[PDB]
Amino acid sequence: VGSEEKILISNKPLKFFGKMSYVTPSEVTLEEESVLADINNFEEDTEDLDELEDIE
Amino acid sequence: MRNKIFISHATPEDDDFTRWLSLKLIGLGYEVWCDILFLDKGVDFWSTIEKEIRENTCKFLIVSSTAGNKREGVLKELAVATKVKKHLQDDMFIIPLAIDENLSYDDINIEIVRLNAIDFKKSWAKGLQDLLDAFEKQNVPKKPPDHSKSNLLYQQIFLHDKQAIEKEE
Amino acid sequence: MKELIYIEEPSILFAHGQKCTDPRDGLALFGPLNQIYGIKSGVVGTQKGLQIFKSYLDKIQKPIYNHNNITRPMFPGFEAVFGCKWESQNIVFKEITDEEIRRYLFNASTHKRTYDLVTLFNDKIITANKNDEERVDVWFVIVPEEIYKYCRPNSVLYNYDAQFHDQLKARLLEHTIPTQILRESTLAWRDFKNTFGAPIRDFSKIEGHLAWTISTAAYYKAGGKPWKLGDIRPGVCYLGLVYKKIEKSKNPQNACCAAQMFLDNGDGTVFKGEVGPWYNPEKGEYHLKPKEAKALLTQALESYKEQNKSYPKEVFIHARTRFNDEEWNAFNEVTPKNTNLVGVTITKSKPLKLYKTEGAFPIMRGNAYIVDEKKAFLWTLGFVPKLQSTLSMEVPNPIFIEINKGEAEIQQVLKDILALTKLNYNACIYADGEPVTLRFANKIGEILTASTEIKTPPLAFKYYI
Repeated sequence: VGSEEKILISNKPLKFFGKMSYVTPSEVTLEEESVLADINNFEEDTEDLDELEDIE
Repeated sequence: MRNKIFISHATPEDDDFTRWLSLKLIGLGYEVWCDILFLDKGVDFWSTIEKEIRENTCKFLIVSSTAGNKREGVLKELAVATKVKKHLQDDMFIIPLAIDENLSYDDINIEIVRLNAIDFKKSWAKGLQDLLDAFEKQNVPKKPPDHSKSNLLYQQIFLHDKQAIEKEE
Repeated sequence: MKELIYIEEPSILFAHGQKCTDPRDGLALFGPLNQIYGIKSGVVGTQKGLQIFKSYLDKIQKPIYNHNNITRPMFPGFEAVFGCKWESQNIVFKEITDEEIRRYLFNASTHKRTYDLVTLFNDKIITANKNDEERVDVWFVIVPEEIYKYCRPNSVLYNYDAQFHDQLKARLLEHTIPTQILRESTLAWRDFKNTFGAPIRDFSKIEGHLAWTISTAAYYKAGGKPWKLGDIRPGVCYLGLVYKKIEKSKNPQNACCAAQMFLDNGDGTVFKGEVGPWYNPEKGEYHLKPKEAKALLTQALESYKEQNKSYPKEVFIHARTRFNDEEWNAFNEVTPKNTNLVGVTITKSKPLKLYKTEGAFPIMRGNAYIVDEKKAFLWTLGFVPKLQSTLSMEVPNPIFIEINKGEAEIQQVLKDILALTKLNYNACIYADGEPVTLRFANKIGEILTASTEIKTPPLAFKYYI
């Protein structure tokens, strides 16, 4: 910002710690979140077909 | 005095239906015994089933599912239910429950063959209705309906690992 | 050093005065608060759509399962979950000839095709319910997939809207008929595949959610109330105010504002806010001139008086834009001295992505970040332990709330909008980011903007969702 004056931005972000929290299960719930991605896929869609056929 | 309703079913392929039926029974007034909400980890299993079957079980409910007719445990519970129904000399002790259409009527175990298995396949509301009216026409002692006990049980067991905890994160 | 305060997960009432947190499990365990005697389904479409709908309804009659009940619970059957009866008999069916579809296909511009098809469905429904003696509570429009695909607004071979269901509900609004449009591929995905040979509308694992949503929409449009809110104070009125703008060409959009109102239950009484030719689309700052502001406030107060007989003690206003001084001054003097008026703005464009140090888990839903007395954050999206999954996708993003005018507790409005986020009816999800007063806002604005020719829309909700 200046030939003599420089502005320092920290490279680590500001942290927030939470009083309440949750349990930590196994990795199956991330697979179920991928199934939730599929939920958002198969719920609704709009003008997907032409770009889908353009990708091959 | 015996008033408890025993439900015999396979696990874990019949968790949801047994849970729903037990919750509806316990909220409707009848006292229901099921291994989902009573038989938990760290305790002995078989002695409690035998004692409650031949001491305080008034009606026996066996699920004649596809996997509920070949497991050893359900067959053994059916055998002791047959023994206690022979001792009690009541043919209405065992009320079979059929929930799967893919299991034909001729492939069931034998104690379900003689008794007409209840209908729970295409729908559940009328099945519960005929189970209820058969119960009250068989004169099972009852308590007034209250879902508060059902609500307390549902908050007790089915919310043990699915709740937020008080830890620093 | 600031922390993130916690707001408890709000509760929804159920049958026999029972309190739960999940709508699906609470419905499966208890059911609706009020019972209806029975519904009668009506269908319009081809005979292929008729048999597809019949197959899907009898499948819904059976108890259908999913992968696991932890996230997506199983469907115990419509009768066992609602206490109402669904049957494949006494169903009124009206056929649409595919030859007429072929005749309408070869038109040049798809807009007139959309208009003629929409009007054909509309007057078919009007003729059907104006002659048939059999009452039809909900009409099921089974639109074909190729109609939804090849007759899109930008498909390549003014107040009327190019969207099918928008115009459908807009021109069906003037006769009080609860209708619900069903896409064919949604309930005919078994025989529907893509060009590669796969179902792009796949529900090989997730059809239980489809059954849940369809069943609860059918019960809600019938007339019965599935669930309501637990605690509502004696004299608090929510006013979710729409501030969605259309892009209506040289026609003066100005302010296409509408308003939702929750007072004692989940009942929404939407009264049509004015089109208001003042402040032409060059002036689109949503600054309500005093006469329309006091008219809308009088509408809300009269609805509250009709439904409650008592003057409300506090008015909650939900919107998404900033509020200027003169609009609130117009909002003030009409209100009595005893009541209180407060305005809340909800926005998404503010970025705040809270990440997690260890593991691969998102922010648990319910965290509240308070910046000042006025401004605050609420994490309505993310992980919820009752689901054992995240409702959000990738990283959740919160809704930046800010009270403009009036004195109120910030945690009070935080928990109140958290309770308001649970009342979604068209989709039986656990919760959504925007509150349902703002979730229904854009859709009901799209419904109302598709037909200027009406003057007194019904204030119910069955003819909208």
